[PDB]
Amino acid sequence: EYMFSNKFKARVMVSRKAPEGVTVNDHKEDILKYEWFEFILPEGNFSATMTIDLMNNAIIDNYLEIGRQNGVLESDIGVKFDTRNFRLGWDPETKLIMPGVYTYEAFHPDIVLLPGCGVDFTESRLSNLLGIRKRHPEGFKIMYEDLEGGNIPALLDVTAYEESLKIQPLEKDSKSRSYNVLEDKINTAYRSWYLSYNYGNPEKGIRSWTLLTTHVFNRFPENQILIRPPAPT
Amino acid sequence: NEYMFSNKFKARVMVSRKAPEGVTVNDTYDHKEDILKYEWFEFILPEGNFSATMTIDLMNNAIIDNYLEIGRQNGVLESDIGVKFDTRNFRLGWDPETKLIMPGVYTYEAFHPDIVLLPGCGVDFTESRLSNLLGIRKRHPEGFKIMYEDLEGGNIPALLDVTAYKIQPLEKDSKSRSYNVLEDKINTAYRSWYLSYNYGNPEKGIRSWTLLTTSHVFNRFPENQILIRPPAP
Amino acid sequence: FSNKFKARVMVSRKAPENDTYDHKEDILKYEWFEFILPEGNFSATMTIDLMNNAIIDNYLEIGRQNGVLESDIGVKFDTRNFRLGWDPETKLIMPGVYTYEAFHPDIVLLPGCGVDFTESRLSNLLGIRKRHPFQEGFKIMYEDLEGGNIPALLDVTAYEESKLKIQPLEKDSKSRSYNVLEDKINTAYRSWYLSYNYGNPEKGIRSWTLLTTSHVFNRFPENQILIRPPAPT
Amino acid sequence: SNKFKARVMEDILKYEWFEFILPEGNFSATMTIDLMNNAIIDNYLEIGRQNGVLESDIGVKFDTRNFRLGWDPETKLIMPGVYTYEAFHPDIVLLPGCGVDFTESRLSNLLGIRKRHEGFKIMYEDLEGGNIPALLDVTIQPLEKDSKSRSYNVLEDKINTAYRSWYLSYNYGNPEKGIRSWTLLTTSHVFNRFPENQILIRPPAP
Amino acid sequence: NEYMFSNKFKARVMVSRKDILKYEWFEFILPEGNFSATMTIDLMNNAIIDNYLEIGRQNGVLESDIGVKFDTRNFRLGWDPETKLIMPGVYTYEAFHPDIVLLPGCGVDFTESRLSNLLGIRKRHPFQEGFKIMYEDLEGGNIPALLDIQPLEKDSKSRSYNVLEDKINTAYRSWYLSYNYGNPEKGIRSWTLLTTSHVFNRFPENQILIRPPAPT
Ligand SMILES: [Zn+2]
Repeated sequence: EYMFSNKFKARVMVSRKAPEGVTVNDHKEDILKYEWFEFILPEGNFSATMTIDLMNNAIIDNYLEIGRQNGVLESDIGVKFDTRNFRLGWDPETKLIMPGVYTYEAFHPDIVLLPGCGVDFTESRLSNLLGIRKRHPEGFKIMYEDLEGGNIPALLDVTAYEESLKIQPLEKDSKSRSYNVLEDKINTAYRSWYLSYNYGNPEKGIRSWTLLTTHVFNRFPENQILIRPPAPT
Repeated sequence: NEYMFSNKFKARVMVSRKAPEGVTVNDTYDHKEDILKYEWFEFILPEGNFSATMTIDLMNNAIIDNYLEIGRQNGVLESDIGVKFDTRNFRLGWDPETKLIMPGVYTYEAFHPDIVLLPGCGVDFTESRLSNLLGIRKRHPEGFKIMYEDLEGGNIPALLDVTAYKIQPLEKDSKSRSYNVLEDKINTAYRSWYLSYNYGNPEKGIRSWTLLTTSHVFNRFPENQILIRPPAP
Repeated sequence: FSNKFKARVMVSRKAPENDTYDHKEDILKYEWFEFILPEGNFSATMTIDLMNNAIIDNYLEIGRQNGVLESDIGVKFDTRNFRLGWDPETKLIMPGVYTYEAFHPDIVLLPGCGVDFTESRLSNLLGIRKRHPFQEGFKIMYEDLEGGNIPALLDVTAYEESKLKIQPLEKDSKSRSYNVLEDKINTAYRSWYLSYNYGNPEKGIRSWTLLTTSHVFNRFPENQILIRPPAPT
Repeated sequence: SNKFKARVMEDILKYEWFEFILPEGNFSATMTIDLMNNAIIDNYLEIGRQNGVLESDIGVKFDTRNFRLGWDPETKLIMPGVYTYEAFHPDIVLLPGCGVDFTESRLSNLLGIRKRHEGFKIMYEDLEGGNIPALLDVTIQPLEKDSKSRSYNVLEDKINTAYRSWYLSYNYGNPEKGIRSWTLLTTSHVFNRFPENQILIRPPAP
Repeated sequence: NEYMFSNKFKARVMVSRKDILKYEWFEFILPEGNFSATMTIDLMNNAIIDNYLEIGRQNGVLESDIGVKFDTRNFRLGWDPETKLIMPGVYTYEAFHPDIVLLPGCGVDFTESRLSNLLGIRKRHPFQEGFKIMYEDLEGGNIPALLDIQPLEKDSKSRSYNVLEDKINTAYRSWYLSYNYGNPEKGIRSWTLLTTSHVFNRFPENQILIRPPAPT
């Protein structure tokens, strides 16, 4: 009867420590622990942008009670709801985002994930408001492993290319938050459902079983991944 | 009657605030011993078809006009008004460790019309249709009075003293108006219907018998974060 | 001609028939005219600008050349709720200016003036109607708006430097008389909206009228009564 | 096809009729008015300007203002010195010898100007009583020229202007002898080449 | 069919520049979604440029020789019948109707595409089973050159505007100009119909390649 309506579940990072014996040296922390939680939003009829802001606020509210106090970093959040088309300013030769910033235009609500994380909309109605549905329907869980081909490309170090030409990716933000650039030095550890749906394998990736359909809310103004998503105009 | 005035509501507010009829009041007399007297009134708004924001403005202006007539001349402070209609989701920027609103100000975004109350106060919508315009209805319908004791778990958290960030709450606004911080110095005496509905006990709080649905003279306290003019949707 | 209204306005201000003469004995004459607006399908707020322009066009044609002042216009259509900002103890508009928010189209009148909507459809567009079809004809005169006197504004420059000199403002910036009366709280201006809402509910203008839903246009930007009415939204 | 026909042009004055063509599309009233003025000016820049006609004798303009708004009954002029820049209804402004013809056009029905009936031709002689009052030189005499020395076409008596407008003759002309007897008012920078001329300024948008 | 990309089109652009120039057809695919005409035009231009950044650019083709641009402006608005140039010096920045701008050797094909309906460009006759719009079909739709009495031959960043002989018109042709100003019974108007409908601004100084204006 009188239960909660705007709700979803997700798997986030809870702990980030060293091996049981290791002690801080002169990395950061190697052992990572993840756990499922149920996130509850305040009731009401919200738009997609307002729902996305509240969903991100629930993820960060979890990070502030169990995690920040257990060693996890802001660069390890691992679940974010966005609206951008990453890799928009992508260059085929340098394989980096040349403008140095992801295009700040709203295209379609999105799910950005880090390794070991995911979301589950089996008992939720927010997937429909976000226009992300199951193509053929029991169970709706989108994990990091299901988003093959949807890796977010790394941004160019524009401060560096303008020191001469040195093309290199940007490894940290203004406040020294890791952008999670990988060994290939072209891609980022973040994966997004929108990139895997449009740029992944059309008959084997996330598109084969999903369907695209029709300030406290900006705690990381410097981080290009955690920035507040743009609103549709 | 065709002259019923239509836009009206009843509420209980503070009338007096007089130190006990006694002997002395040194510079070390606890003003928690101040005797507080309350009374019921019927408030009438001008006739017209107003939006929810304009209705909230006129409902708040009716509360203040009563304070200017009776309470102001009987020792009641502007920090003891006791009935305010808002649209914000207080405790948005709340931190589970410090237990304070870290931005120092409540998030100035409109979510849903809200009723904020101080101890001894309340509103009554038994003979009024303004609650339907405010999207606050009875779940199981004879009588609709929402009092301070009915908003358990909806206490508004205290704001962080950002000019001194130490980790203490702000206890006065810029014009030296008491924010009504309590013992433990994390929460405030103000309770809100929206908080008790969403963050209170689901089966014992205000949510069990009220329902959330869809529906400068107006800024006399620009300095005070509690009595500030509500944001517009 | 579709849009047209009738109104009684002042036509002459002259002595009965030395700087010792008191101009409270000036002979004042009023006359009925029919004011016609350009044709079209206008909004209420655009209609109000045209109806006031018709009043001024008559003042420039006869009244101005016959000794009447801009303080004696006597018919103005507004949208404000005057006496918002009224204080129950000082009985003045403490902000020193009337609230510039549109509430409902209003009729403001001076002694001896009035408006007649017997052969006019503008009263329906302005949301002002007769409550019963007992007698044909629709005329609202200054004598019917008892209890709808517009309170006077506070002399803020005297109240602010006193620190208390709580006295009404008796003239505007360009030295236009606000027509303040004895007791120095109220004004000779009356409004239908104030008498409708704040007058006697069973004997005032409410008993036979009904409220329903709805720079040449700013020739007196300094005068708080003749200022261009605010637009909705 | 969105088209219409109109008549357009130191001492002698020539006049000639033409057919003006608009680019195809479904446009609003403001964009339609801008295209029709550009079609008039485009005709002046080819046949006319090179033949001794001045920018003070264009003769056809589509506006939205209510000229004579700031009119004073004593001076018989527009005291603000500028016409009120508010949109009231799309209008047709004409000079002597000019006119517009909507006999094959559907653009008048979009501008809310229809015949109560045929054929629909509106000439300067049909707008009797719709003369635009002259502005006031603010320094009691009418302003005779614009900032760039463009004649406002002031007439004798120094109160009225040679420009006539359909809206003024419809609302302030004779109700049973003017343009109102057979027309009806209904509901609906390349486009600003004369910023100084109060008559030729880009019409305001609703 | 179910997983087929919906927002796609085919076009012929420049691939090699070494002068003899070579062109080839490609199929451009847009991200899925229901986008407006304004937002779709930005994605179609990004697909053309993304192809230039891959095939081309490495082979000597210039940003002057891009050759497929989707616009919304009415070029030749500020055109003068005597000087035959755009006297304001810039094309009018008002949105009229989505448009196709082409250079010699280029073209677009909407035979297997639903984007022509969203761009308000339809076939006037179901007689035709294909819908290809080439540079040779836009006769009379040359975009006039800008003034400064001489035409502007390069952009602000030294990009050739591709001004031609006679120094009045440009090598760029547009469907909207050929539709409204070309031969009514011989140009593109005879078999097409006009109907109702930063990474997106990589050439801010180029008047031809500037981001198209948005309606209203
Ligand atoms: Zn009755």
